[PDB]
Amino acid sequence: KPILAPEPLVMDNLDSIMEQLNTWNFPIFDLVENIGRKCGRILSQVSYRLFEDMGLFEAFKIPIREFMNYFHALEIGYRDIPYHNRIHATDVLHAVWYLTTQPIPGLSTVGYVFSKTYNVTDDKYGCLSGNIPALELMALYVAAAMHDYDHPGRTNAFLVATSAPQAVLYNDRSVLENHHAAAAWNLFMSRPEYNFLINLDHVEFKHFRFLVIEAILATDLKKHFDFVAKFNGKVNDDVGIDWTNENDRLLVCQMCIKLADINGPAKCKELHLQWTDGIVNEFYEQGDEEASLGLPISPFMDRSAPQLANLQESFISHIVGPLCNSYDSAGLMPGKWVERKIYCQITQHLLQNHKMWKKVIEEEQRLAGIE
Amino acid sequence: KPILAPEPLVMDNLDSIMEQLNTWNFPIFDLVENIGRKCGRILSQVSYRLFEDMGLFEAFKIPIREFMNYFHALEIGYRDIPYHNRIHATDVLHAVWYLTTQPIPGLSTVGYVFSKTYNVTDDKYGCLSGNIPALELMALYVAAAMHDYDHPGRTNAFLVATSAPQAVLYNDRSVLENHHAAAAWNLFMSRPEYNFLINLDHVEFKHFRFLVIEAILATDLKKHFDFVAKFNGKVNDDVGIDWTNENDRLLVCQMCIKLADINGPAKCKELHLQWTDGIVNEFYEQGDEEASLGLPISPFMDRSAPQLANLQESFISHIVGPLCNSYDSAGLMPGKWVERKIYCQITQHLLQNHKMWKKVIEEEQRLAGIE
Amino acid sequence: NISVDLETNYAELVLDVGRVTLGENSRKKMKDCKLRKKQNESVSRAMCALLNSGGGVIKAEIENEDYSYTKDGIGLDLENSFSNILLFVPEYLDFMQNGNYFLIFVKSWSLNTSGLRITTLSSNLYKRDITSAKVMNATAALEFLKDMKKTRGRLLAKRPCVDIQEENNMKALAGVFFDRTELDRKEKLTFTESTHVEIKNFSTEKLLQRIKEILPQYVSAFANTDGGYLFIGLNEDKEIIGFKAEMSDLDDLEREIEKSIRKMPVHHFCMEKKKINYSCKFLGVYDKGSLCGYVCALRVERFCCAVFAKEPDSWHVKDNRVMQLTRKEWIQFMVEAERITYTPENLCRKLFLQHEGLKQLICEEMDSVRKGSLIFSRSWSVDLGLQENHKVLCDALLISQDSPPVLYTFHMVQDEEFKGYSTQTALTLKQKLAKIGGYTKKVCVMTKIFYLSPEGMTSCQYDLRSQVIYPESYYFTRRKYLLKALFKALKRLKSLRDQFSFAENLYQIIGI
Amino acid sequence: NISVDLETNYAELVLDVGRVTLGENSRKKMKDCKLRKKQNESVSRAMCALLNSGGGVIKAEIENEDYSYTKDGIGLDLENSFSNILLFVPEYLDFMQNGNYFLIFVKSWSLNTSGLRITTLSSNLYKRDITSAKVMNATAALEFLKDMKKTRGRLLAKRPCVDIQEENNMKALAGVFFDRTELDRKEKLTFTESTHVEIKNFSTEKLLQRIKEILPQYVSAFANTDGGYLFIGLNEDKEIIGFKAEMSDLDDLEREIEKSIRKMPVHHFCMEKKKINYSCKFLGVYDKGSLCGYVCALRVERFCCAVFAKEPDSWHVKDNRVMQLTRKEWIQFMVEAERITYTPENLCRKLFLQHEGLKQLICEEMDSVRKGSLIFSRSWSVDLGLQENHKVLCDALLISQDSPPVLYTFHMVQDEEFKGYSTQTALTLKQKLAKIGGYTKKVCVMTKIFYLSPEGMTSCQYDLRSQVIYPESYYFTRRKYLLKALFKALKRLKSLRDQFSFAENLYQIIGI
Ligand SMILES: [C][C]N([C][C])C1=[C][C]=C(C2=N[N]C(=O)[C][C]2[C])[C]=C1N([O])=O
Ligand SMILES: [C][C]N([C][C])C1=[C][C]=C(C2=N[N]C(=O)[C][C]2[C])[C]=C1N([O])=O
Ligand SMILES: [Mg+2]
Ligand SMILES: [Mg+2]
Ligand SMILES: [Mn+2]
Ligand SMILES: [Mn+2]
Ligand SMILES: [Zn+2]
Ligand SMILES: [Zn+2]
Repeated sequence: KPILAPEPLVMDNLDSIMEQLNTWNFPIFDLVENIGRKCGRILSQVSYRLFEDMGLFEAFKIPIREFMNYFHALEIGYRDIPYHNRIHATDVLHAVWYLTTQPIPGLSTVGYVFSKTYNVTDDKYGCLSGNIPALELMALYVAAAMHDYDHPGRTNAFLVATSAPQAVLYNDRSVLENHHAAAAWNLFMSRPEYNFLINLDHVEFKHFRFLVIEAILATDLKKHFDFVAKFNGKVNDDVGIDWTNENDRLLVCQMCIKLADINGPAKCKELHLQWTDGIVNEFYEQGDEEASLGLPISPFMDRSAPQLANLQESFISHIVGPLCNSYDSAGLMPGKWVERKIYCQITQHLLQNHKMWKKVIEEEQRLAGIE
Repeated sequence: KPILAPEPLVMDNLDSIMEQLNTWNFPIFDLVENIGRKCGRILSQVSYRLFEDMGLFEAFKIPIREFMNYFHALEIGYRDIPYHNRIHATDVLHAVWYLTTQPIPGLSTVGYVFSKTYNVTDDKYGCLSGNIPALELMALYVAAAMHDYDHPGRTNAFLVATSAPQAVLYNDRSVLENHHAAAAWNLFMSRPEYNFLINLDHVEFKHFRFLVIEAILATDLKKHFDFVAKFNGKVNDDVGIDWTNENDRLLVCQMCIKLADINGPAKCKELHLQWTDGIVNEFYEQGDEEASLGLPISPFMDRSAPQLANLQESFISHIVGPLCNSYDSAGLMPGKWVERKIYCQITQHLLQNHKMWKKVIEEEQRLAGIE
Repeated sequence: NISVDLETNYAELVLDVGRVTLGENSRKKMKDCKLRKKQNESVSRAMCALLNSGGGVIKAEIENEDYSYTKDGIGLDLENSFSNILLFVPEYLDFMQNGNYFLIFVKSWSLNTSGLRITTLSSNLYKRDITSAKVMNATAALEFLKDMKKTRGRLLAKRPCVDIQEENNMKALAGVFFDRTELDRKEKLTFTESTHVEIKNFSTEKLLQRIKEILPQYVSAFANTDGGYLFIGLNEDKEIIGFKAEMSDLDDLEREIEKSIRKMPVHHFCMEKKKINYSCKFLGVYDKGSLCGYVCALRVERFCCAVFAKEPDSWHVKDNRVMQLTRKEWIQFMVEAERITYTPENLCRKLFLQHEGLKQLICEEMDSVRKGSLIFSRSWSVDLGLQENHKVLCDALLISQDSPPVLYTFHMVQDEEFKGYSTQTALTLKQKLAKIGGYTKKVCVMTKIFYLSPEGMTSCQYDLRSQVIYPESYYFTRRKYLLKALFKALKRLKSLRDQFSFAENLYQIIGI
Repeated sequence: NISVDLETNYAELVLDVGRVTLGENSRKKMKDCKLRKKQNESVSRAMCALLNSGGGVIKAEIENEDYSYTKDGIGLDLENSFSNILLFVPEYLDFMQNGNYFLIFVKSWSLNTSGLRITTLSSNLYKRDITSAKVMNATAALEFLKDMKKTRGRLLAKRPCVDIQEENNMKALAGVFFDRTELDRKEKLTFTESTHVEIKNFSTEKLLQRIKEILPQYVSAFANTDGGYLFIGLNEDKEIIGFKAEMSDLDDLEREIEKSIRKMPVHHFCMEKKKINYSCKFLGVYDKGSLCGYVCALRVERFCCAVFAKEPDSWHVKDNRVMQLTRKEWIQFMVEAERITYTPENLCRKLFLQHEGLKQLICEEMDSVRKGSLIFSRSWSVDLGLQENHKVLCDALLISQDSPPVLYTFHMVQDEEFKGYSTQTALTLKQKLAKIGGYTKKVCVMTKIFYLSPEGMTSCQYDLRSQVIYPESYYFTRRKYLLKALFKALKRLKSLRDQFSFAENLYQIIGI
């Protein structure tokens, strides 16, 4: 039973909203409402728009039919859980596209692929698409589309503690990420109609698969500090980032996908609050399952005593904060020149959200102390 | 359909040959002939003898019935392939027991478990059993019993190149070792009758599982040089090996299981030749499968043009040689004082086998040059 | 003659070096050069001990009267010694004339790019700089020792027939000269000094005295570089002169040489321990058919490992005593590589609920602090590895950017004084921060002692800051680096349980 | 006045430093001290260049007649310079008197525990050792530069009212003295020299000459340590004397000071480039109501980054020219971290099948070798990064334990000479082994050139070993370490394809 894509591959009614694909605060939920929750074609349409903008369809002679069929199957694979659904995959794909394509102040540029929304005439800006080969960029985009495939709505710790079959299968080593990559590649290789990489040679296909698997496995938060330390050590080196080195480019792509996977706190207030609501709903479901199983309820997963503000503040200060700081210090953070200083929307939004959470925590503590 | 062990748990007819379990050149094939190839109870009987010698049955209150049932199921799991069969598992278990228990000259000793064949009165010798806790030793023995479980007779490279389902499942990352560990633990957790660790608490069971998985995954030869480099760096440090550190003990256990997995060249001439014949038969079967599939025949796997001597010489000089040298330099190699110098049977056997292979290679080259 | 001052109010090791003359003019005009050298040696030893023991203060009684630090200074020899010990004097040393005493505040030695773990006045390892024997500096000694440790210690080649001259020619000529049974007076040598040849002339009366003094350093240099020959009895122009002596004098000199060589410390990095292989010979000098004197020829073979002229001159403070580091310890150091936050929450809540006045006192104390972190413990002395004091209710450490760290001790005993306990705890905390913690800046720890009355009355019995004075550099500290050093020290002391409020919940969810 | 000798037969960089007087007595009796200092400077520059350029030979014409190296030696000043450059002279330097020339064989500088990547005669960075301005040694300069690079460059605290004296008192007194409009002759200062105060007395005639010379080093020291005040016109006893000058003389002196300060090299590790902030003032001295002279007061503010008195004195050899390292290159080096085997099998088989006499010649040459490795290439010059020579059939490198590495060049052209190509290839190979390869021992490369006749006749046209002579240390090499260094150099040169016979089959099976 092959899950073939709907006959209209391109939806014209979305052509307006896709025009806002060039801004960081993309109204993705409005796109979900426009497309419809039943069909769930958001990821396929967004991926098609991004591939057209890059031109990877003509660069690699990618067949449209196979690409659309496989991405529709990938959309179907995502479960209807509050956070790790196809909406999150679309958001991560849009974020990696934004990070790779949008101008970066002071980034020197060296086949290669450039977005149609980038101005090559200007010499004061650069983009990661001008330093990363097209094959690696396509691998990064595909991995971002596959980063959380078939997510069960549970964390790695819950699966390990409960001795879930997935945990036993992968020997309690990056259970979620390994499962996502394995399921995505099994789906890709299961049907001939999903093979949109038929025009790649044997060596290129192997390299693409390796890059996609590495990028997917980089999304694990258990190894987050390892990646952060490695990236900081590479950047602080006098040599710096070498774009002619395969390992350095792989590390840069892994950092980009890691930053895009937790980009929620770095958005505007409305998107950040909606993503926080989704993730805390998923946490509450996991905590209810833990209570049913008799295990002690994990922190922040108790619906009776929510700690949403504390969770968000800790996540921003410990996970998102250092990662964004390292990415900006490396010089890969998109921004604009102000007249010379650099203005970044992502960093400003992260600071504003962190201040909001600190204010909420202080207000809650004051209210508790009064009572 | 639980695979329950035969009603007689202990075989008396073997009690004589088990007396030779205290020597490195254990006639394992004679034991296979005595027991019988149909029943395949060699691994269970050898494991029972070793556990009785250590006393882990009384130390951890291990039930005999569950232990025997699970080890018989483990024996059944091993396939009848020329090399990676239950005979290899028994050999590796005997080798890890020999390395951990037999006296080591100059090794200082610090619950703990000592073998019944060790003289504690003498102060000039030590054993790894006196510095490694009983739980870690049991984990090492179980991992050695599980190191190559359900081996398909094919290398990691063959599985990756042919896009085997096991390779896709584990994302081309230690396919064989991950499969072995996952299958062994799934078999252990599948039936209540195989749970011989019921007397361990929750934390101890988790630590035991972690140690077993780490030891099993250490057996991969793709990461052999990584482990060798890490061990050399730890040993050459002025601090040296710290037996009070969990990480150092885990590394020592991993090195022991790695050395025991390739102990074949370190044995006497007859055992080494038999193991070489088995491994080259497995290589020839793999090469025949590669030729059938149309892939180019891998080196040393061409039955038409054998290179057995070259393969053995390369394996000894590149894999077994440096590993044995590092293990001996660390000071963990068993031996005896000669009157003060240290005599090691393992190193002498390895040198003799390497010289034999060099002589064979020189003779073959001379014969080829004459023609 | 260096003693640890136990009567000082400072929360650090104070070493008293006795009366020291200060001032450039005063020190350059000292009649007794021996006394000046002794004072310099005492100050240098105290500075080295403080550098190796976590920093402290050197207190010296100003011997000369009417001495003003601003008008007179310190002294050229003392400054030269400080420069020899420390690459950057202002980074480690502060000077203060307090009344009749002179205080040298010494920061702890910190590991840097040079790789040195300790400071040494003189490694007493000599090498051959073509013609001279020089004592290896800290970097040279470090390189030599590490190279020997790494390698477990340390025929002819056909060449074209070309008339060339090398050091091997001088070595061969010296060897031939060594084997001569007798010598003729007023004959010129065919060789000169080189890496393997040293030639010295000594008087008969001073020969015995100088053998015990200068022979060890030349023997160490030869055994360390390539071996060689030492010839005593030859003047500047390489003419054979010798020294007049009797057979009994020759025997006594040979015995003295043997004792001096066997007294030299030797450290072996190899499996086979060996002695210093030397050969001493006396060659008669004949002038007009009569014996004039004797020439002493000493052949020192190349040594496998380090040879010391004396024990290495490195010092530290242990058990309140200034002790010179033993050779084994010195070798091991050289060759072997290495708002307001209230934490922990549970302990703070328990202390505030059990004692109501404690919370009010803490609020009153912290109202004057712009930003900082306050860490409570049942006994900060235990966390530093010292003995527990059960009379102390709790201890509090305050780390702020505008002020040096302050340790708050609280007690319920009205008639007992806890000055010594708090001072020792602060001293140990400073030492742990400097050495184990890794803090690389000048740091001082103040103490405040409070009595908690059962009715809730709080009184400040002892305030260290108002009774001691430091250079301004000690009053400004880096809060983030202080917290990092404290975290590292607590982790290495196996006393880090809940001092830092890490997000355990978040890491537990993630699995880290 | 140092030139690369292109007429030498050695396969290494030979630097000719001209006529040099040698011998201890000869050099100590040189009437012209300027000539002796110039010769010492030339030898030191050549040695530094060879150390930084992969090693080589310093060839010096022996100026003095009847000079014997064995009888006379080298010279105290030269040995002191060598000791200053190198911690262990015997490890790097070999001396040989060949006829009328003196050869100093210099090994390449190797990275060691000190962390130095290059050798410097003088970093020209000065610091303040309490009262003196001293040029930072290599280790001190390394630490200073790394500390500044790591940090992108570099109010009052309440204290108890205790009458104390510190360096801040001297600095404040000097600052007050700086702002005085006029001074009185023969009055005593209330302060003395310190980390922030320097006082010098200069004559009127020599003032202009010494401003261009000694002012840069004191300005560098002040800008590097903490800033300070320099006072010119005060005698030893701190009495105000001054120097007599006119207004035009004052203007000229101020212009000279400004030019000297602006000439000083400055390197910035920060984002905001800054100039040296200095203030020069002239204070009149009045005696009995009349103007005696002027006192020059120079206030140098603390600088954010490194200040050089002169360009760093580091040299190397580039494009066959001895060039001083630029400030940027020196800073980058300081602060930025770093039987017989016939391989490859395919190329050896092809060469032996195409040319039958080549195999016989190789067998004849290798019959005298106990054990070693022979590596063949189409052109070893290409693998080292040089231009290809199409006339050369192939090159062979022989690495053996009993002999130095030998490069075998084979050619089919009877009437052409390949001495220069082979010599350049051997020189480049030695340099790559020493620097890129990481070989830390003395190494020399010999060359042998053979003509392969079409009929199979082989003749040895050129044999380097029989025409040049080295110290014995160069004739014994470590085969395993040579192979490791060659492997590392080939890997870093992107020319490692099949030189080493690794078990690719075994690694391919394993998957490595
Ligand atoms: C499954 C990963 N993870 C649970 C451990 C997680 C997912 C999403 C968010 C999250 N929080 N806030 C948002 O704004 C949306 C996303 C980024 C946080 C976590 N986390 O580590 O707790
Ligand atoms: C499956 C591991 N491996 C194949 C890559 C392998 C197994 C066994 C032996 C082997 N060879 N010789 C013997 O004596 C028996 C065993 C140790 C060698 C290899 N190998 O790496 O080629
Ligand atoms: Mg994920
Ligand atoms: Mg295996
Ligand atoms: Mn994700
Ligand atoms: Mn195995
Ligand atoms: Zn020794
Ligand atoms: Zn600057």
